Amino acid sequence: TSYIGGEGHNLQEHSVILIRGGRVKDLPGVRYHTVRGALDCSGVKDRKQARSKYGVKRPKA
Amino acid sequence: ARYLGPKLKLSRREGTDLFLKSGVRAIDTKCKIEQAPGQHGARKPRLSDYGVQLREKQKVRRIYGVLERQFRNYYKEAARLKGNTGENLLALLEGRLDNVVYRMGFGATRAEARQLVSHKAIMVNGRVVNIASYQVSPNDVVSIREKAKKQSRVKAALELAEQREKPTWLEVDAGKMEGTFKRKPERSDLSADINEHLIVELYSK
Amino acid sequence: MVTIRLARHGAKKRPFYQVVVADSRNARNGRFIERVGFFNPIASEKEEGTRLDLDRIAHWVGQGATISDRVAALIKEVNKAA
Amino acid sequence: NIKSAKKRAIQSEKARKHNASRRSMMRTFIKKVYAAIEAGDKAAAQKAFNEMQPIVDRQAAKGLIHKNKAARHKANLTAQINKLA
Amino acid sequence: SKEKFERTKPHVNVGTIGHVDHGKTTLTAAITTVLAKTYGGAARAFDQIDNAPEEKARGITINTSHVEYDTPTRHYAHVDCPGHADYVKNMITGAAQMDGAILVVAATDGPMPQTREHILLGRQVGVPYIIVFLNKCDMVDDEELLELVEMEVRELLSQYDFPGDDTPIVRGSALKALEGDAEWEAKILELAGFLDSYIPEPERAIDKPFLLPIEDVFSISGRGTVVTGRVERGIIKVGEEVEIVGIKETQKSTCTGVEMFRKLLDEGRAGENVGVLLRGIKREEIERGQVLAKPGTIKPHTKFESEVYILSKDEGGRHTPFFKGYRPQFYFRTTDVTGTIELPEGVEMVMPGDNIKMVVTLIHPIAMDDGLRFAIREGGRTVGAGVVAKVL
RNA sequence: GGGUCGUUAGCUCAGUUGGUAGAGCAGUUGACUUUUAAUCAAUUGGUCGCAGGUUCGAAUCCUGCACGACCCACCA
RNA sequence: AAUUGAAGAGUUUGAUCAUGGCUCAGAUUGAACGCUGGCGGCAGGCCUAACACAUGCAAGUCGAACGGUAACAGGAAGAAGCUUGCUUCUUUGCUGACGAGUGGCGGACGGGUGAGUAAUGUCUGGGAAACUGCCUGAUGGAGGGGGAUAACUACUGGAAACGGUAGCUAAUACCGCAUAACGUCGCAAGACCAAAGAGGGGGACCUUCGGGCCUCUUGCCAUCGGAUGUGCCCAGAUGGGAUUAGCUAGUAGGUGGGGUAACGGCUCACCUAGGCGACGAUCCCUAGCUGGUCUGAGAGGAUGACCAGCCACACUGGAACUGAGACACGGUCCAGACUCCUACGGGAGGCAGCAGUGGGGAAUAUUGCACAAUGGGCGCAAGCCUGAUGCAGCCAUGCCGCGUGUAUGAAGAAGGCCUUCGGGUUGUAAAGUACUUUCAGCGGGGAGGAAGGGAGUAAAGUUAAUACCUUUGCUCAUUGACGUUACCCGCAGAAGAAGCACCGGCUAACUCCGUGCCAGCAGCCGCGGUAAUACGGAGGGUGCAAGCGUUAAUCGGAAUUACUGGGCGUAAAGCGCACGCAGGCGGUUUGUUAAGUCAGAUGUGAAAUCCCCGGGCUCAACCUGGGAACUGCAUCUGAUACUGGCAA
Ligand SMILES: Nc1nc2c(ncn2[C@@H]2O[C@H](COP(=O)(O)OP(=O)(O)CP(=O)(O)O)[C@@H](O)[C@H]2O)c(=O)[nH]1
Ligand SMILES: *C(=O)[C@@H](N)CCCC[NH3+]
Repeated sequence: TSYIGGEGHNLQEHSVILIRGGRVKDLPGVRYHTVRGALDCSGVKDRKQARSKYGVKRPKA
Repeated sequence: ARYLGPKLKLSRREGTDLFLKSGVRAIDTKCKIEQAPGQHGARKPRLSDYGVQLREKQKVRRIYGVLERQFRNYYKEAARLKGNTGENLLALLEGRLDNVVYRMGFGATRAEARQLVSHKAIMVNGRVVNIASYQVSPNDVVSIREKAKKQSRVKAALELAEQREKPTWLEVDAGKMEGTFKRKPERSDLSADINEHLIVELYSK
Repeated sequence: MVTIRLARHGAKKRPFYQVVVADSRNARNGRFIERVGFFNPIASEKEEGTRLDLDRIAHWVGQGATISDRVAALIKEVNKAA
Repeated sequence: NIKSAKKRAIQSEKARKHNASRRSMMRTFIKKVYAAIEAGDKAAAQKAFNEMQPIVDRQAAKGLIHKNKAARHKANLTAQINKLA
Repeated sequence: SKEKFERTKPHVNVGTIGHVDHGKTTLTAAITTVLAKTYGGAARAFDQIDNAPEEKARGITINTSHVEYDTPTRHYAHVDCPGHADYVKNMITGAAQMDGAILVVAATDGPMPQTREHILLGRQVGVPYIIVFLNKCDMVDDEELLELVEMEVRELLSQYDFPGDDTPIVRGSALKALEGDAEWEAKILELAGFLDSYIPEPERAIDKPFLLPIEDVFSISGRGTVVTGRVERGIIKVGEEVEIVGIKETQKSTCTGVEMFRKLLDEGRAGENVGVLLRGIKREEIERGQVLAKPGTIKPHTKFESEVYILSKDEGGRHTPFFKGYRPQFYFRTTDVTGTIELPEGVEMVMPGDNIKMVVTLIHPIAMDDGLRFAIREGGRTVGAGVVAKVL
């Protein structure tokens, strides 16, 4: 089981994703994360900082 | 590669001017110097141990405009040499072609000197070099490939360059405007205001 | 059979043929009995660019080391009297 | 497999019918010597060996035998009969 | 793979269309049967075409089959079109790949609504070259019946904008044409005469950059992803790299082999029905609807402006009205993407039988171009005719 | 590419002669308590996935489109 | 000249000092993912499926071994039109040459993978009971005959694959005979064994006018060699587990017979009853090994993708043939599975060769060019084959270099942002302005990698020869995949090339707003319950740079497995105590021995790589010369105090 970073995903029942390492150490038992910007998992909407993580592209306009 | 941004911001950041804004008007003063590196340049730093080690490392690197990954190679290069790595590094941070071009008087600024090297404006010992990071050996002859001779800039550079300190380990023709390099650099003739033992600790960690 | 041939070392577009004595069937950069001199196709005008000890070669010739053409060309190039 | 060396595939088959035949009579002449050794007749094997000695070394140079096994064939068998005769 | 292909004579994409079940498979089988005696490349049997499982399961054409033949003068890359209602959408891909539509309707059947579906789609895609073939004519030896159905054809061609005033009609029977009985094979030869007659040689759009709406892509054994389809405009050759435009976000693809009917085409060109192998691309990404464009020539548009003709009940469509917000699918030369009717200010209702215009809100960002005439269907039925005005 | 079954407040999941859709889990609104648990009632909340159509009337049926888990494929 | 080299911090408590875990700060990589992205040089690029494979190609060459000529092009006996010599053309192996076949050689090389393998392997150094194509040194022979067969023809089974029978015929194919030695058997005497011709040219003599014959090049056969490669053997070293303690019966050795190139239980017959094992046998799991790589002050630890050597395998299991050599990648046979074709009778297929495909997966590329250069194969040569190799393509994957401009510039602007709304800050930053153009982009020139080889010819050898062939120059034409090359010249004009992370502390660098233990952050301690430098945005600032972050794995920090270099009264840890076998340590004196030990030398420690000192690439990366080193191991010669053995 893994944590879902950011403030909103779009995953449900399936929506295949990618898993990277790291435990949150906050909700013990979960030692994995989910990659925003990977497969069916999009990027966190409205991110203007640290968008290297959370798979957010540069604001075009 | 080069910083190419606000090149005087570092002057306020390191307090002592880095000779970046030398150009023509040596009278700097137009930046509210020493008191406003940023929106909160009013605060006073406690500036810890790692701080003073880093601030010096940047001051040295930022004066010559070198980059960390290459500068790291310069440390190990200074370490593989015999003798004190401190002096071994100051040599390598001086033998740079564009810097040698600057030291002769060919250049208003150290960076403008690189613009010459980039634009084939130099011919040393019968060879035109583009390599700014060229390690000029002691006693060589740096000159200008004719297409870029005194083209409004070399004269403009040497004009203020006559008020320069004029290093001892080199000579200049100034008639034909050719650099007559001599012996290698030595601790006394160079800097003597920077601190070399600080950076050796920086790469120790 | 043992042959005296080059070995082609160096890099891309700047070859450095390594004249060496190897077990003929082996690889170009493969095993060899022992190396002897070398050749540089791009050092034509400098201190060197072609080294070779003709003594050890003759020692092997007496054993039957068939010299490859390019290397044989070198013996003539290191001049039998120059 | 497709290769002009399929000739080498069938030549091996061609040469083997020949080679086996050669070894066939050869090994039987050796068996003809042991028959005499199992007979104890000093003359029989001596006749059989004098018969097989020229027929065995003749095979050595032909490449059928490695001449050392042939030498061994000549050796011990004779070493048996001289010890017996 | 085999056989290096030569661009001998000009191609003319033809096919068999009309109301479901009039003999279009036997006919297509018979077309190749004819020239087998004179020309080399022909002679394709009934089972040679009926190879698809479900196409075999009914004995009718559902999967869009393909064959090759030609007259002693010009080439013909035929399209064995399906007639079943669901696959009529799949015959549109072939209709939007066809240069000449041969209206195959039997004299003992008469112009039906499923016939008129294929007809509106034909003109609204770009086909003006049309000859007509009447099948099953051995049944009704009543010539009086023939001249009323012929009347209906020229009226219907005029009804859905086709030159019925210059449309040859062939009252034949393709079954006896496939029986080997030369007489009805001669009836096909009558149309074979018309084959070079009505349709001239069109324009090759080679000058302009490469462009191509995808028809078919398969998991080719030992090669991978091979895209097939007639070139929109422009040419290609083995070793050049073009861009894949379409619903997805545009990127590159290389020509790693160009072929035509299992025959090695040396160099691709506009119009010629080509099968091209693509480097790097996989079966999953690519499909019909997208575009193989010469790099950076198409803006990935989201919406556009156009006018939509509305069929009434008898016209084959709307038996009851609609309005703004309506969701039909606009077919762009090969596609089936929902082009929602978004009528600007005022027009808030449309009855069956109008030519209503509106700026569309397309569901997918497709490769758009101003001036495209497109045929529209909605919910298993055609709703009318369309023509692109502007593109957002 | 085709053909069968699916999508319910913000969420888990209901409602067969087609007659105006349900709680449980969120909160908000006051005391208590440093602030919570415990304790209490009022209460908005689906635009019944999206589009039109059959009927007087559609969560119910007609297909389609987005998107799923299934059966055949096709084989330049 | 050739190691001048080693850092800490945050976290238990009200607080402190300990032990102690824990986590970060560093570096690294076949990396992947995300945001992002201008160019070039040089490297690497399927570690998951040792899963299955369509297509093409990856090993052929010699007419200077032979019978032949089916093709292509000549000569020619002849032929056909008709411009009777312009053409046409049925025949012909007489040539240049050449399909298919005989045969010699190679296919046992190069290339790929790491499944298996815990020792039949490797690394290291020694050893004797070995064989060895091609190359090369020496000594000699190289006589004279015979019988078949392929090809080619006829008939014929068969869908195909693929045969069957009857005739033809050659040789460096094959088989006898002669002759044999320092060769093989045997102590010896004796006994016995081999083969092959062709090619260029040629005066005389001679032509059953094939040629005999001369001369030279090349080849054949045998013996001894060497060189080379390979086989074989000994000892040591070579992961984890004792919750694997006894293992084994060709097993341990002898003898005789046989067998391998060679010794041997390699294999048999019989006798003996042993041999291995706590200094780890057998068994189980994993895993190719080393040189090397990353890291570490060093010792060590981890690891060993690439480059090279060794080992092993080729769809699975096993077997054997040809052959110097395989018990064989693109060889054969059997049996199985997985596929393909079929007339369903029967056959065919092996990408772990280079590309490529489906698939697996987080993920790693073109079905390109040339044999121009090196290497290899065959050949006398010329050449021909070469997915070895040399090159280009695609990927920022890494390493390195360059560029994205310089200078001037105060209304100290606009607006953003904070504000003690005084103003400060952004910010010489920008605009404006004076110059400049690297790299790209477009238009022209132009290195070096190319040595040779061809033909003609001169001269020195050759010899009866001024002929041929060999050696050394001359001459002309030239031979380059890359290649619209590197580099040079010129053109428009700053024009086309900077983002990414972080800012509580650790750890460089801050505020205001929005949200209120909610939403979120995170590597660790821990922040958010209304005023957050820890969330989300904005401005500012810092780090780094064509990269910046994240996860992964390795080592360091870790003296938290401590030989270097730790501990046990209470923090973890003295067996409950004692005797006692093996093992470990051992008073003192003399002598001796020289095993350890130390010195010196020798052989070796493959190269490459790491280090030092130079050089060539515009520099660097890189390539590279010579040195050093490879800390070791075996032998020989010394010292012989110290320890060990021996005597007293
Ligand atoms: N009398 C007669 N019968 C015919 C003729 N042609 C075909 N039939 C029969 O008509 C039927 C339809 O054949 P088919 O060729 O599949 O038709 P189609 O027109 O392709 C049908 P789809 O609409 O699915 O594509 C078959 O039964 C065929 O044998 C004809 O010329 N005359
Ligand atoms: C394959 O047959 C193509 N190359 C030819 C045109 C038909 C495309 N469906």
